[PDB]
Amino acid sequence: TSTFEDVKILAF
Amino acid sequence: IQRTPKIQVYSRHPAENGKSNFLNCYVSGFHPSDIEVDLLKNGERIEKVEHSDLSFSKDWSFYLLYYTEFTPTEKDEYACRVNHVTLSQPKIVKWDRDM
Amino acid sequence: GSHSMRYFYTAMSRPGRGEPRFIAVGYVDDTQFVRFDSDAASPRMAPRAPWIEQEGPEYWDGETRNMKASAQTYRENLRIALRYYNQSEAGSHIIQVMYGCDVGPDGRLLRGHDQSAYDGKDYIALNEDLSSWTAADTAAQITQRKWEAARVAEQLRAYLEGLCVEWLRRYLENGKETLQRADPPKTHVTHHPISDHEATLRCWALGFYPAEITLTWQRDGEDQTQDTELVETRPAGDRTFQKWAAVVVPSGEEQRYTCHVQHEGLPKPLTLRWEP
Repeated sequence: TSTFEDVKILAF
Repeated sequence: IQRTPKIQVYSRHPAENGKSNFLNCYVSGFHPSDIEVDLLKNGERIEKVEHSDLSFSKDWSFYLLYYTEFTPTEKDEYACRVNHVTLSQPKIVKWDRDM
Repeated sequence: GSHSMRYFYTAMSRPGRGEPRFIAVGYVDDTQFVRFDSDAASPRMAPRAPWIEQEGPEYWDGETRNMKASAQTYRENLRIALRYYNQSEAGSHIIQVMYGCDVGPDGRLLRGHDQSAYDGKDYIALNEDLSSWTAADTAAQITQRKWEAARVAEQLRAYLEGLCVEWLRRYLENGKETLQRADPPKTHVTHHPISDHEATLRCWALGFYPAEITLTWQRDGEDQTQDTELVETRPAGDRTFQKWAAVVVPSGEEQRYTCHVQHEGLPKPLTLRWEP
């Protein structure tokens, strides 16, 4: 994808 | 914690009476993002107004463009009316053709 | 010239009024090309520039899937941030994220970005090395420890050096008529008396792209930085931008003042005067 796909790793 | 909006009111092209144009109200530098903007013609709210998608600057402050198609006359007077949580009462900025 | 791609996320909580709103926009340089809004009737990543419309269904399905996943992750991050700052569930709060890549004339990576904020203040940022983090306070240090343990920076680095640059290069090619065209400013000076012994000179720049521009006034060849009124660069609404700079001058000394304009679309810097 163009946006960053694996966004779940960015849990605070 | 909060930042009050800067407001500019201006036209897309240099104004000439009788020629079609766009009236802009650019609000920026504000935080948080909730904001109320009306475009006014002789004190009355214009209905068909569009606006850009919410975005922000490097310092995290938000900005929005509100705009509407209009044909300036020498008589008619236009303005932007803005409300924000930082504002006690709505701020009105009048359209000056030279700024 | 050089170019950049940037994605911007905003997540805003609103207790008593549903789940947090998530809005995302994408830019190449100063040109928006996509948007997503969770408050839309039917949320989808949608085109905002003509050169992106040619991407097929697999593209739009992919980006829409991502934005729903991102909405979910940052809604949870709002709840987490509440606890990290010992805050009540009555208030409204905001997380912002900006990320992307810069490439040079040859199209190779100049640098990448991944920065986040909470309620308008720096929270955590990926360092230029794309391998370490800068946390703004002890709350963000908790996130930093988690991301270090999970080697998150390695995955962002892989994205920034790879897919981000590859997509930016494709967009620049598809949109080369506009993204790779600089429009120079149209410039003029106006004069308006204030009193019998002072007048305002205002230097106008209109119709330019990209937004970056320098407008300066000089008096006898000396920059008048601390005495110039400089308005914020503003969008015309037709892709282009506008700016002006003003100085108050003593009557009869107008010809001692010159306006200097620098813009990418200009081969050489401009020097203007008031022409009565």
